[PDB]
Amino acid sequence: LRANDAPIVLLHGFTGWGREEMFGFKYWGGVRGDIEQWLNDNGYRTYTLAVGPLSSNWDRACEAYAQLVGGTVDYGAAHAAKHGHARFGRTYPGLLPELKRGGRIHIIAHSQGGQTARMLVSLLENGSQEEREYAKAHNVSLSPLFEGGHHFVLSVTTIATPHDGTTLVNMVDFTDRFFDLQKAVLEAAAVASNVPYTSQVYDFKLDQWGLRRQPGESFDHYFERLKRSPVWTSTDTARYDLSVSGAEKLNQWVQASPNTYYLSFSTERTYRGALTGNHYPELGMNAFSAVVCAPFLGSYRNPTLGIDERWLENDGIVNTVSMNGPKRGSSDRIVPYDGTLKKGVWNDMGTYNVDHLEIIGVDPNPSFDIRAFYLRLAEQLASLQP
Ligand SMILES: [Ca+2]
Ligand SMILES: [Cl-]
Ligand code: NA
Ligand SMILES: [Zn+2]
Repeated sequence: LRANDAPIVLLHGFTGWGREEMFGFKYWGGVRGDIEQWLNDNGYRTYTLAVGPLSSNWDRACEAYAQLVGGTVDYGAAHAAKHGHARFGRTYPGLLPELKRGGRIHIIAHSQGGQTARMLVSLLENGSQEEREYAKAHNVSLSPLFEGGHHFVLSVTTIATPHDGTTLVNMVDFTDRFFDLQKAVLEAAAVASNVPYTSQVYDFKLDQWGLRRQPGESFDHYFERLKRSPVWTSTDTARYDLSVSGAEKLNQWVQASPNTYYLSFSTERTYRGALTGNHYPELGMNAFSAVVCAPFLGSYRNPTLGIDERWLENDGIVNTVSMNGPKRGSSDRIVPYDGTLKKGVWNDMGTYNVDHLEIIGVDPNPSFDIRAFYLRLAEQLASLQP
């Protein structure tokens, strides 16, 4: 039974783009359809966010905040100074200015979207003491985001999120394989990587870094520059936050708010081998993961640095163990779902036999009823007591 009227907001991972980008092929639904549209049509009011795919969680959290309330992205004077990029990004009209007046949202996030969402809550609740002190000391203005004592997220749901990172980052030639993954996603959207499109197609939103695909430049050639740029080589990146190491550092300061419900969905798409119990990709796993990513994830161990057999089950991109909520460096509490959702803790909603891209429809999986999945989820979120 419906207990709240908060709209849902969709948030992508280290790939992702707006409803007008990719010629309208949806990150949220890919080849199966349009998930925002299903939810709207069933009376669950839903919006989509689009933030820097490769950018740091912090950056994406600041971009999400401006996209929601309205205004110019403000990364924080201290952060901008420390990392070497613009303080101010683009300007948004604001999807939900009512959040300034007591409105709230449910955030549904995929992949690294799940770190960004947790970071947005943490920033709203506590702000950033570093940003507050720096503003005072240098006599510059301060984004309300960094003050603290704000609240507008009623729930965060995460789907296949690397809360404790993914070992994929430790692969040899991770750099080249990761950009090949970006190319494989362009291909699923029927977009070539060797064509210098004059339309934008896929905006990496790297205003703060001063980076933009050039006239006459293809995605192949762009990515070769990106690989060599600060959005790939600095610690202020999705790359850094995605590693077991960065993820743990994030968990050190991004904690669960007592005022927000947390829901986690875990994914797996592998089988256990008969030799040493390595994991291998199942049939139907998206081809790029099955060939390039899954063998690595299902066999890479580091008994010193925590990584043992529990890490081998994966969804083709993320270790399944990483997904039920943050554990390394975290004091958040994770409880199995028991039929009542509780505020302030991770309600682990179970593991689904779906891969990283299938769960958002970017790869087909006809045995997966993705429409029922996301409708069932909208209905549980609509039942949450405010
Ligand atoms: Ca498939
Ligand atoms: Cl450039
Ligand atoms: Na992604
Ligand atoms: Zn930054």
